[PDB]
Amino acid sequence: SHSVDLQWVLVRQNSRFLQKRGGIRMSNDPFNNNGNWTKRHCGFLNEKAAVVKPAKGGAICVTVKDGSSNNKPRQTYKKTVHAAGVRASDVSRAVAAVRPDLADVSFRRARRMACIASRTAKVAAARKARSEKIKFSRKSARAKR
Amino acid sequence: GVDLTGISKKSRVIRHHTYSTNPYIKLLIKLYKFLAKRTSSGFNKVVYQRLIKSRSNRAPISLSRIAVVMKRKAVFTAKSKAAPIAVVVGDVLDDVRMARIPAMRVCALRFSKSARQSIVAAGGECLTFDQLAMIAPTGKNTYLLRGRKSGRESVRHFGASGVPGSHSKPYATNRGKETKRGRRTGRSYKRKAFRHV
Amino acid sequence: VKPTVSKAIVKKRTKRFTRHRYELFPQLSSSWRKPRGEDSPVRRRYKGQKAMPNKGYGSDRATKYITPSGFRNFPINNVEDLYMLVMQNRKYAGVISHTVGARKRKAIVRKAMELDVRLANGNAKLRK
Amino acid sequence: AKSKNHTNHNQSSKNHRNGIKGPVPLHLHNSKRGSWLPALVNARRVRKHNQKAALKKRRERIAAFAAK
Amino acid sequence: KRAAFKQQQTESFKKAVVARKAAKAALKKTAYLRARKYSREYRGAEKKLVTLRRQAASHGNYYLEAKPKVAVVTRIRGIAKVNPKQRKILQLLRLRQIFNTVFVKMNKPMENMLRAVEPYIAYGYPSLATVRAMVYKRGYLKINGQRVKITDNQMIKDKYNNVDIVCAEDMVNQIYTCGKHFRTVTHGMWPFKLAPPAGGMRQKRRHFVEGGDYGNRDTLINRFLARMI
Amino acid sequence: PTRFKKCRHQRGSTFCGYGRVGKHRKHESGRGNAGGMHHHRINFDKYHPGYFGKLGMDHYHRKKNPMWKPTINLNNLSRLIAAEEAAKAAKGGTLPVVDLQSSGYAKLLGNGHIQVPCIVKARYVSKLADKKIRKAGGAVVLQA
Amino acid sequence: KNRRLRLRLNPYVKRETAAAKGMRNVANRDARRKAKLARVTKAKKAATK
Amino acid sequence: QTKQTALVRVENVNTREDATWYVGKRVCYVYHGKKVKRCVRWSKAPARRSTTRALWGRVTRPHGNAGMMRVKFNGASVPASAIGRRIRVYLYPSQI
RNA sequence: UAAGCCCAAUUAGUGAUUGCCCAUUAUUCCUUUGGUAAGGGCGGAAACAAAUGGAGAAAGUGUAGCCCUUCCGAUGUAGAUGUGGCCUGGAGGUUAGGACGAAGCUUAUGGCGUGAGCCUAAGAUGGACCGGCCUCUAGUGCAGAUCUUGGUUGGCGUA
RNA sequence: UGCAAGGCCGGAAAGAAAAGAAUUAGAGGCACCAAGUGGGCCUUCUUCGGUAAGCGGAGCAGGCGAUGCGGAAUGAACCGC
RNA sequence: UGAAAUGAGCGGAGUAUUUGAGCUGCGCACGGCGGCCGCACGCACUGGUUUCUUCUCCGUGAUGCUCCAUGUUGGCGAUGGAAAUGGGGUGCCCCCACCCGUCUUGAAACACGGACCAAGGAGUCAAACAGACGCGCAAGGGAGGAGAUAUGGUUGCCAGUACUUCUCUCGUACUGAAAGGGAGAUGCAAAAUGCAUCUGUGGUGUGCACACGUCAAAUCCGUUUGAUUUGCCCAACACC
Ligand SMILES: [K+]
Ligand SMILES: [K+]
Ligand SMILES: [K+]
Ligand SMILES: [K+]
Ligand SMILES: [K+]
Ligand SMILES: [K+]
Ligand SMILES: [K+]
Ligand SMILES: [Mg+2]
Ligand SMILES: [Mg+2]
Ligand SMILES: [Mg+2]
Ligand SMILES: [Mg+2]
Ligand SMILES: [Mg+2]
Ligand SMILES: [Mg+2]
Ligand SMILES: [Mg+2]
Ligand SMILES: [Mg+2]
Ligand SMILES: [Mg+2]
Ligand SMILES: [Mg+2]
Ligand SMILES: [Mg+2]
Ligand SMILES: [Mg+2]
Ligand SMILES: [Mg+2]
Ligand SMILES: [Mg+2]
Ligand code: NA
Ligand code: NA
Ligand code: NA
Ligand code: NA
Repeated sequence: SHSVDLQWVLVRQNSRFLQKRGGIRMSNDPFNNNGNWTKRHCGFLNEKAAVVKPAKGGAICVTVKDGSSNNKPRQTYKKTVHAAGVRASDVSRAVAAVRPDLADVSFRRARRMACIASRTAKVAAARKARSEKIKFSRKSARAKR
Repeated sequence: GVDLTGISKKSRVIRHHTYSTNPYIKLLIKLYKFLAKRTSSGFNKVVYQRLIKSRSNRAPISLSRIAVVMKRKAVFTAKSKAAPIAVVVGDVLDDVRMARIPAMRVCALRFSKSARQSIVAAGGECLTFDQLAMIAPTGKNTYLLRGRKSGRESVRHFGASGVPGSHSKPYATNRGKETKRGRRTGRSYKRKAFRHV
Repeated sequence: VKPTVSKAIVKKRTKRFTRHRYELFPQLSSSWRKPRGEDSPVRRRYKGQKAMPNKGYGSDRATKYITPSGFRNFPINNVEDLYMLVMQNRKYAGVISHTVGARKRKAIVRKAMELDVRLANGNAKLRK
Repeated sequence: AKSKNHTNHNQSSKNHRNGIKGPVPLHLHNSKRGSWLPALVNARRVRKHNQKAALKKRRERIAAFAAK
Repeated sequence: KRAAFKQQQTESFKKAVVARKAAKAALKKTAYLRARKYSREYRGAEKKLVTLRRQAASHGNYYLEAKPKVAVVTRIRGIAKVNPKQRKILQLLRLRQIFNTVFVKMNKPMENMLRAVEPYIAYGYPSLATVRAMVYKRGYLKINGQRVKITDNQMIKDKYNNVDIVCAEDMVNQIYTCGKHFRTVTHGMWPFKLAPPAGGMRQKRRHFVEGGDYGNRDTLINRFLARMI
Repeated sequence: PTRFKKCRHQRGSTFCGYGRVGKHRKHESGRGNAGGMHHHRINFDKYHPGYFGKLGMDHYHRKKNPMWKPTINLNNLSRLIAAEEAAKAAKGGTLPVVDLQSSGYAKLLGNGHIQVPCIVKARYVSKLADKKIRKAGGAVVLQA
Repeated sequence: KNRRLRLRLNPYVKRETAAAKGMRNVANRDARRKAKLARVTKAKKAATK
Repeated sequence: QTKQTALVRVENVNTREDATWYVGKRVCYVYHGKKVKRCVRWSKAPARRSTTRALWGRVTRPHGNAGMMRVKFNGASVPASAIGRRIRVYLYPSQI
């Protein structure tokens, strides 16, 4: 009954997700593929949405809101995980199955997720190699249950 | 330097946005800005211009006035053709001086509850501007209508009341006071009721 | 991460617009105040006086707000702030707020290193 | 404290800033009040007849359109 | 694959491209023919005038030259200290800036306007080379209230929407010969904004006859304007 | 709100929109309506004619309850009738009864066309209203 | 002063330029000058006679 | 004065036709500082290292009828301490 | 044998018709800003992981202005108006930071903005509070009033 | 059947020819609500009173006020802009 | 630095092409002189001639919405108490450049206030009215005072919020000093309260949109953008 146009008119200038820092308007929205505060990228607001997220290992998850269960927040978003080695064009096609106006940014985001996974592995390896040579008087271990 | 004396006198104040805080008015302005720029119809352009206007410039219209003008148009209209949709960018208010009105389709920004009841009971329909943009995207077979402004009590006060030919109401809280000198021929001159222009 | 290349940054003016005769009085700050005096030489725009700001000094919109590194500064206060700069990392660089402690700055720098997000005021030893 | 009496300096420039506005056209404000009374009274009767004839003509036009 | 509306757009765009190319070729051919005719006309007129002068001279008679129909007027003074009548005349002549130039008809109503603002303007009788140089190098049209430099004949054709004005040679012919569309052609143009005369001026404050600049220089305005254009 | 007033825009102007020559002085034209017959006469005469003088009789101890006499017209009589009663009302049959003094009115005036016939109980009435309502199939019953 | 713009505005400029070159040819110039002087002198003499 | 352009008087250049020959030629003002800073071929030619410095420019146009020339220096104006001092006008870029 | 006065040139009876130097002016180029501004695009176009072309694309008064293209204007006392313009103390929301250092304070301490200002850095400063954004509110901005109060000061190691 | 007036129904319309035979950086009207002004001073010409005055009083129009910039060494207002 | 090279300039072809100058034909203009003579060679035949003078002819949409990203040759920089490039500091040259705030026609003024710094320091609040703009409702709008009960409860939150009104007020009618009166249209008629009917702008001129057309221009052929006739004319405005 209350459309995305009306909701955007309501929430465009005030929103917990709008981060106007300095003079830049970014977005804390978890379902934003961009960080840009635009109606197309406000995924928490649109009836249908899709966002590219990382997963354990090199896997890439696509979180999709189809608009079928928008009134039930526990069922609004469904995650589908593509295993490591997935083509960013395949991820963009999975996104465009819902939002054809998000395919380019979804391809770019999938490529960025793969790059981040590889760079994180490399940085962690280098950090471990450096830390192997230090005394480290204090180590904290969380108890198991 | 270029001699441009009196070049700011040519410029006029044109407003391309609304002072209104209504999100639904903003939605209507968005839709009809799109329609006015992407369609060749002048109806969309006029509606878009009137949506921007202020409340005082969107005067209310009455159901009796709508009925009278639509009857004047319905005569001299072929019986095969349907009656136009009466479109007003403003408010429609009921008239208790007209009890019998025909079945008309009316589009407006707001209907009073009595006006909506009267239009529906006469057999008509109360449309919104999104419905009008849906059924008549270019505004074909529409009667664009406007409300009356000349009878407003603010308008009746404009101008000096003490100059010849002026019948404006003075700003006075007491009606008995301010009636003696300048209003009566006996009490040292009376303001002339007529002046040739 | 390398920033996105742009046209050469041209500043119309590098000198700051300072208040008239602020050097003669320790009271007066150097911040600009418009001279409204009737016989003010700066207001009358004499030849040998200091200039007043106006629209003509505005900088090119293509290269406006860009720091010498080529990035635009976005203030950040925690690790979760680094995730809106993930996709536009060649446009924006994070600036850790001044009052963020060293304990939190360690985590912020560690996360930004893996994310390949530029920090304008991280530790200089990392990222060379 | 002797001051200056009167001058017309700058008055024409002020009048021509928002320039001398042209007169109202002769088809507007053509009121006949104050004119010769007998002709006015005769014209009133003529206009009465003209208004009645206009009403009759509109009625005939409506009837013809209904007929066609 | 491509969506149906995109395919429709593609087909219509291909048809538009081929039609635009055909129109460009047709306008080029029309401009060539018109320019050829105008050049032959100018040459024949010059030769006829020469022969008439020779015939008049060989028998002791005189040939009276036709009074010039077009004048070229440039503003050689600034915008300070101008009386209201001169200001109004210059505004109606569209000389609102120094070194602004216009083409006017040299009839009685305009000659009496020029005589009243003589101290501010230098005018004369333009030549074909002067008119062509002003149109080709300093030619700007008023398209949607904007000063648009003349870069091809399609802009001229679209702006004037006249059969007799489709090319820069059409505009030059109308201006030079004071045709039936002189007012249309000149009013559809922005006033020419010229550079100061290289080599300087003689005297801004005296008439050309007096040793200055502000009078009517006859055909010497071409020498004056060559250094300005 | 103070943040919207002109005092905030004039911080640094040193005159606040009153000029160097004329200045903002305390009372430069008198206090209140002083000088309405001299040095404010043009204003008083062109904007408030009739202000000065006397007119009419004096009504000592005017009680406005005795003079109470609101009016209603014939075309407005449907405001005092319920919708369903006006649905069944017709000339020559049973008609709704309107009590004007209970509805807040004393006189029936009779301008325009009466939309629904009825029986109007009124303290006062106009001759045109009485004639029109009798023509339309209604009636007026005097009340007190 | 630009070939592209001048040829766009005047397709006949390539022929006017060729005419100018032919006129500026020295042999053509001298032959034309002597011929023109001969014709004009002959016509003037025939007119007076 | 406008410090962006400098006036240079060359020996035996006393006509505008003479000054037109030098248009486009390279121009050098040689001075010295107080400390030995970096130069061209600081590593290739260590013999070049000196307190000697040079500011380069080009001849743009003649000035007057008496053989003066206007000179524009690279990026920055020539110092006012160079006024009345020696300038080198080289014969390149050659056009002959 | 003017560097004076009256007249006349522009490299001088050689062969044509611009000697040269100085503007906040003209012409043109670049950038800004504002239009009674003028237009385009805005139904993601197809494709396209990493290791090893890129990004963005907002139906929009005003922003880091939705993007692109085009044109024209831009000085100003008194005065008017505008500003997703700056700044201050509290209030309602929201979102953060702090004893791994809060406010305050210091600065050849840089960066950003035409500016009001904002931000970072450092303190060999401090020692517990406090930032951003949306709205609300007011005892909300100082250079000068023979301004008020406090401190200091040259005269002066003088009379 | 004439006049005068208010209409109605036609007709024609270089929509204004040719004779030097206009031009326009020409959106016309129409409100509303307000502020500063209300000591002015300089010229070119015209002008009055005064022996005159960097004196007093007018007309037309420009300019200072309110405004810099280039030039008359210097100068509110002169020249250029 | 070719990330769409639009070129007389690139890339393909071709050896031509037309356009000037010669020199000429016929008729016509034109010029002597009164139908003849002339004609510098105008105009038409886009006349002929080709004697010399020129090159001419084709070609690439954007399936790129926007922005950024592509040479050469040295010098310097191979991770340093370094090479650059910007910013900052201090001196110095050559140019500019009267002291601020005021009042004033006119201030750098021999006009008045001006040793320094810190803190403080000046369009406020209320009432009446008007106009602009926002919002609610509309021939109606709205209270106020006060009661009720969530709350007859709670340190507090809660002096709030929720609810109610046969009233009151401002409108929907106005005039006259009062006594007093008290506004529809049309038709038919002309009654010192005339009748009849009621789906209706009292009339006229000028006037959005919309409806039939009609022209002109441009079109990717779908149209769109201008004008315009007629109808109804909204809001207005002018005469009745
Ligand atoms: K002053
Ligand atoms: K009358
Ligand atoms: K712009
Ligand atoms: K906006
Ligand atoms: K202070
Ligand atoms: K001046
Ligand atoms: K009420
Ligand atoms: Mg009324
Ligand atoms: Mg700190
Ligand atoms: Mg003069
Ligand atoms: Mg004021
Ligand atoms: Mg005053
Ligand atoms: Mg795609
Ligand atoms: Mg934008
Ligand atoms: Mg300004
Ligand atoms: Mg001011
Ligand atoms: Mg306080
Ligand atoms: Mg005064
Ligand atoms: Mg004084
Ligand atoms: Mg003095
Ligand atoms: Mg009333
Ligand atoms: Na700066
Ligand atoms: Na001050
Ligand atoms: Na002392
Ligand atoms: Na320095």
